[PDB]
Amino acid sequence: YQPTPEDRFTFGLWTVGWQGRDPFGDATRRALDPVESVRRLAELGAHGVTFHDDDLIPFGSSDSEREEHVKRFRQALDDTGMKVPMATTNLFTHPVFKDGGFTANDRDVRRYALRKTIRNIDLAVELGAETYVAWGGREGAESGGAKDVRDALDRMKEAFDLLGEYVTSQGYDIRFAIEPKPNEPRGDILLPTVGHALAFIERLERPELYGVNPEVGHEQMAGLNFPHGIAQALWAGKLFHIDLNGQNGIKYDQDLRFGAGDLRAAFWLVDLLESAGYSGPRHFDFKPPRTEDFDGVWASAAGCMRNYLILKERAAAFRADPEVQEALRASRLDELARPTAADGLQALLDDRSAFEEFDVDAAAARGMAFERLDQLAMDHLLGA
Amino acid sequence: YQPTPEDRFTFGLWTVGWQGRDPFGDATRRALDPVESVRRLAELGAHGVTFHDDDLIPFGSSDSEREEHVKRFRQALDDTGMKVPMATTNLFTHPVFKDGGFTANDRDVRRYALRKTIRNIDLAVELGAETYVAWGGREGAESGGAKDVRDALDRMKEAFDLLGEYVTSQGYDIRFAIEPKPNEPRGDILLPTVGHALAFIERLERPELYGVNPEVGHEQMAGLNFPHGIAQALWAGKLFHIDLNGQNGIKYDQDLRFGAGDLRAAFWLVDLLESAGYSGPRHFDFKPPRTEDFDGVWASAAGCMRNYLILKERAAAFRADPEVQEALRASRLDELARPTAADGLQALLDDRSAFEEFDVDAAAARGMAFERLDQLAMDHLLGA
Amino acid sequence: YQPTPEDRFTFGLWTVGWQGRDPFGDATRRALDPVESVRRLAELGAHGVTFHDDDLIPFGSSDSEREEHVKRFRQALDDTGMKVPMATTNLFTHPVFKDGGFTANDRDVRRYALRKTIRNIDLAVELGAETYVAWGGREGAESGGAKDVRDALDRMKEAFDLLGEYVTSQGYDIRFAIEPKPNEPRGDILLPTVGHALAFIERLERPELYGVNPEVGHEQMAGLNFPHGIAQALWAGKLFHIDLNGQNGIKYDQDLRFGAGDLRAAFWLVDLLESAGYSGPRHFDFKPPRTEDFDGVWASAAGCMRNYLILKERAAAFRADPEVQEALRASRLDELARPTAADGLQALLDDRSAFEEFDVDAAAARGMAFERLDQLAMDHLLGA
Amino acid sequence: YQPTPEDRFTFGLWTVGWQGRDPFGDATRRALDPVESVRRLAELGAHGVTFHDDDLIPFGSSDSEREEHVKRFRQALDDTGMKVPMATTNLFTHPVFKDGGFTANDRDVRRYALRKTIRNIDLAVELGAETYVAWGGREGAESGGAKDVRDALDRMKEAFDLLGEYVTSQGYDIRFAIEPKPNEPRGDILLPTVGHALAFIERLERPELYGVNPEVGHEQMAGLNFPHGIAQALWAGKLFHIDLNGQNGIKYDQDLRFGAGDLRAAFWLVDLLESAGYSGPRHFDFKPPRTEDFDGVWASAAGCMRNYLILKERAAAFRADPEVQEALRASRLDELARPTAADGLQALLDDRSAFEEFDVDAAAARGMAFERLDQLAMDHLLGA
Ligand SMILES: [Mg+2]
Ligand SMILES: [Mg+2]
Ligand SMILES: [Mg+2]
Ligand SMILES: [Mg+2]
Ligand SMILES: [Mg+2]
Ligand SMILES: [Mg+2]
Ligand SMILES: [Mg+2]
Ligand SMILES: [Mg+2]
Repeated sequence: YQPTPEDRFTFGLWTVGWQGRDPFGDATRRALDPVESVRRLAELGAHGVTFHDDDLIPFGSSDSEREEHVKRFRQALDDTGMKVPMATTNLFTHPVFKDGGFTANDRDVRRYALRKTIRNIDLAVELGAETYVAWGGREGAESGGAKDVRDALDRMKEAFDLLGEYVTSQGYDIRFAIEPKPNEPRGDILLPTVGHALAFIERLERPELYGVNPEVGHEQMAGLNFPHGIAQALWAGKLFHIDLNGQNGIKYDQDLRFGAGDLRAAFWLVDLLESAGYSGPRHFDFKPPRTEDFDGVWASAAGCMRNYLILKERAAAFRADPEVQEALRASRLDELARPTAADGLQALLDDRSAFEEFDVDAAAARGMAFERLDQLAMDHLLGA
Repeated sequence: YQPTPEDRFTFGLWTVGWQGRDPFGDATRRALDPVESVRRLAELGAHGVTFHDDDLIPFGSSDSEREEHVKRFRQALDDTGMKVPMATTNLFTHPVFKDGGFTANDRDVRRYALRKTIRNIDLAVELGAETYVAWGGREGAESGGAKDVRDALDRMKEAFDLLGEYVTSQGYDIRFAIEPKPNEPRGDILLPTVGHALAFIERLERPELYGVNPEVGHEQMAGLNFPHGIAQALWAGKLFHIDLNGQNGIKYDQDLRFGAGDLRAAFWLVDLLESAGYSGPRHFDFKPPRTEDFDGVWASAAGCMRNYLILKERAAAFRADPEVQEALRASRLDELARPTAADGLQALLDDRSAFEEFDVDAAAARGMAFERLDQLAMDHLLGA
Repeated sequence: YQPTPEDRFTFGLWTVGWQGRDPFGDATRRALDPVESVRRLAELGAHGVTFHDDDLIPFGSSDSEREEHVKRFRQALDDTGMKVPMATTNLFTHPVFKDGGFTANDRDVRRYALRKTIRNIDLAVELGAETYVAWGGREGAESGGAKDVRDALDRMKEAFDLLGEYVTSQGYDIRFAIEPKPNEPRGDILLPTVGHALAFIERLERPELYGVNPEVGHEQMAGLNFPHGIAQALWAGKLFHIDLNGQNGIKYDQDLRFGAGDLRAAFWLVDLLESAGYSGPRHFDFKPPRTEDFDGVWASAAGCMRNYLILKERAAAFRADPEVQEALRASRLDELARPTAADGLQALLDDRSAFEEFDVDAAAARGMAFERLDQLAMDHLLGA
Repeated sequence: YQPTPEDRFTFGLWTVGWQGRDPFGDATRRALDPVESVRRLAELGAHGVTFHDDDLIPFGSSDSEREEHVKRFRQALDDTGMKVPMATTNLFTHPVFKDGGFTANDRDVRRYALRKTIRNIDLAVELGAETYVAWGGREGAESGGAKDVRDALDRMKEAFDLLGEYVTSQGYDIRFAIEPKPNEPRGDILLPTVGHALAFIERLERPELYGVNPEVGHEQMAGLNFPHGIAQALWAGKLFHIDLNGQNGIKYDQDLRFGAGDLRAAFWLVDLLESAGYSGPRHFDFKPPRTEDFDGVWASAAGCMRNYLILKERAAAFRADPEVQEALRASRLDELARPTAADGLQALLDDRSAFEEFDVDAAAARGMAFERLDQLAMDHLLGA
């Protein structure tokens, strides 16, 4: 279980470098240097990093302070063989975003929110990122009257339209991925589930430009099955990226290491990507708990990497045992892949074995046999 | 607060006629006669009824028992002046649906599930219903391996495709409305929120044929703001129907009377339909609690009707007070309706007042003034 | 609805003075002066203030800086006629409390946590507070192995034992009130509900010294009926204090103004204190949302005060209408106050009308008539 | 992983014999014979059974039909070597309990509720049960006005007082265990958590007579850590029984097999009983999902038994590795067992190393090292 760069594991600068400041208390570690965060991840076995625009360059820095920061960061990229596959904008930390960016009430703020996104699109294309993740963390409200949603759904689309026009005119070969979250920091946020995000995308002037970035924890916060959100996304060709962490149920976004929270969910999820052929970057968006020092930090992401490598093993072993392969056929998982009525509407309607001569009592007695399967994946997951 | 038939209030046969049998205990009232449920609602002030196909005719009845039941029910419709605007299929109560209908694993069941839907489409068109609500109550799973979702999203669409072909060929002038629910009876169900349902619809061969039937309680079960789900639906032209009840948070579907559960949510919701021009049937899908007798029953739906008539009054009064109308302008609710960049991408990008000469500290200090508004709707809602 | 000081309304220095810094973003208002927070509340109609020990005096201040701060604050108390009925310790903001105070793993921290509590007990007795609220905000864990609970329940009791010994020896005439919260900032916290807190209290060497400080929002976070927690407390003589705010369900502690969140819950709660004779300080522990300026601030607490004064009116009107008073008797609310078996075990057991000659079908048909009552309190709450 | 009768595993007649009837649909299996449920469990390796009083004898049976049923059941007990360690009363299924038993409003019902409990106490003492579990499933309300809680807390205690007097006078050597649940079937139920139940117990005239029966699923429904509820119970000497199943979060009581739902919670729980010396009956209160036939049934409880036997192995292996034993000492789990101030209040207060000469910055930098531990139990749980 030593991760290789060919696993394409990415981490974020913000995730290992989180200083442990929480809504109630102060930061228990000092600020890292992005140079030192790059070298270190290449000595654990990771494959790339990802950053918001305030990560790499501090807010308000002068254009010569900007490039020096970019030159250092680049030199590190050239000193580790590590890439930057995804990049993103910080639209949430400055008090001028307190009511959002793209959906902020005030008109003058929305324009600035757009200009600060485009300026980081040019940086991420230069550092070669193939994905561009957008999380409206401040879009939504705390009170039913504060945000008229239909207008707020009108200004979102606008800005994401403009983002699609900026990239077409420039010749940039990059795609957007919206990241949803139902609440926190806002009491409600717009486009809450992965499903809501798919709905909004189909209404943009160029639907082939935008996917979704889902997160394990963000969907489990609404009590929602994640490997089930991850199938709908693959089913409409819209899994562009995915965020790997752990979460213990409906509550504040804990952002635990991947492996924690719900382990059977992390199992069935790794099963689904490997067997459906997801070739994107396994990104960990998480938070090493604030109790730990720096030694607890680097042990934490080694976990992320090491837990995925174990389930992928138990996932493949589950799918290679000919006792499971029979167990699948006894629940009739194969008929679920065959068409219901390939013979056509008229044949169906003419078929008397489907209604008038159908034995509803002999069908209803057939046992689905789901509980001996679920234990064979229980056996395969615990290795007993 | 006497409801008039011009309010278009509908109830369901199943809702007043619920016998009070719960997952743990037995039925505390005896079965009603659909004739007696029709006369009675016309003496409270309601405008129509709605039914599943097992409501009006018992399951398995012979075709002469079917028409006699239809003839009685019709004679009542002719003896009250009441209509049937929406109708729906019972795909959940018989044990042959234990794993669903349209998404049931077995192939022979899915065909039957389709045939039992079409046969009730012909009844509802004869009784003149304009809407046809579909609630996959048994679609979903309890275990991560039991339902491959991408296949299950393939067989849904199929059947809803076939339903759209059956209605086009026949000349029927009716539309479908999917009704979502995140769980119960199944531990998870497919297409959980109103947003998921909008996503699935755009992928059917005829997108102008299907809307959503939302329910207050079904979305509040996932901790989701309902007057916010009700705006996204209006914003894509897909509010075909709506179900009115009450619910106290994330838990088993209580199905309380409209007015209970969350009253401010019921306030902001009635505000939104009246000010956006919803002309559909105000349907109450609810359950008079099983403790009550028949006298408690008829008092219960009188509540439903009487609580909507009060909020519509407090909603209009809130929107007519020129102190509110000023209060809206002080939060800048008017600029939220104006475009962000009608002058065009190039102008925005050339405008130095939007970035380089923008005063971020003087904007961030402007107070949104949300809390004096929210009390004026507090004042308007309690009438003090 | 002008609040009078005889309403005994208290606010906290920390609540109006919250600077709007959240887990994701920066503070949108500047720091208040406790002098200016005192004068202002006396011009709205409030009756007292309450403070943590880091509020009034900054952490680490020298003993001459301490008394000057106390002298200023006192002079204000003498310049408004306002009292300080409750006081409390800040055990959560400094990084030396990251794992708790009384339950912190390390031994040297626990002693310091005790010394910093006693030193503020002497201040609050000097400023005359009658209650001393204790919220272990940092007690609990994020991981099943980090905190052995039985030991952690052993060190709590210890420190609360020592607190009871310090006050008995000194002659102080003050009582403690534990404040529970199920999670946040910690993912789980110890003694989560009001019920857990009552359980822990009975095990201290002096049970007549400790009550509970409950909070509306803290119990609604676990999906729990608050006017029902507020009855169990009164029923064992342990409602020493209560915190008034609002909360929209299970999620991060919003701390909305009293009146928001759940209004029917705030109704039935004000009903319960007024009709049971609670004579304690109506304290508002809340957070004016960070979008507002200072003008939005002072409007916010005026709400708190003004919403309580409205429900107390609708609560009394509900309890004075002889149609309600009959409505209570028809549900048999009076027999619920009579004893089940005052005649004694032997009589009960000899009574053949209670078993062998009991008509179970004629009892089960009697209607509890709950839904016509609930609308009369609906009518009384909306005033229609 | 073959369970032996010396594991003391009990099942309930009602759990394997659940017919699969749910709040929305009909029963997918036929009724078992309690004789056939007894023989079968003795061929899987279980140690006893448990029953409600309507299980073994149908409601209303004549006293000769009662004893014949008891004689058959007994003959089976004599034909398997299996015991009946716990028994319980069905106070929830008949419509005369729709508003509760002990807390039912009506006076005549409460007396009957008491008489039907005592009559089953005499049966369970004859069949030799050592525990007597009581679940007020119908105690609570759906509406804030329907149940005055303080009175309702007065009639509970009464009946549980009377139950304690009936057993003292008779010479019965048996103890009660209250079983809590926050909601369902009622929207709220009284004494919701394990903590609330401990609080109610200390107020009965004979506190050494009543413990708590906790259930994994019942506490996880309120989002509450179960191995943490299971420590508070052991810490006050009040773990008399425990119910083993699985549950996926806050929602309707799924009652999955032990092993499902939250596996790390089931891990840390088996860890806690084995290392604290719980000698009671490992009872499975669960529901084989209704999709299965009878073959899926018996595979299901074999799981329950087989999953506990695996964690007890991984739990012991985790606690025997001297790399863990060092890992415990590095988080300072040993100082958490030492007293904070065994030297006494006066010494603490005189100790200048605990306040005035205390290095708060060198303590706050010490890393708790929680994340390398949690992975060693991750390694020990997955066996990698
Ligand atoms: Mg995150
Ligand atoms: Mg994320
Ligand atoms: Mg319903
Ligand atoms: Mg509905
Ligand atoms: Mg608070
Ligand atoms: Mg508080
Ligand atoms: Mg159960
Ligand atoms: Mg149970």
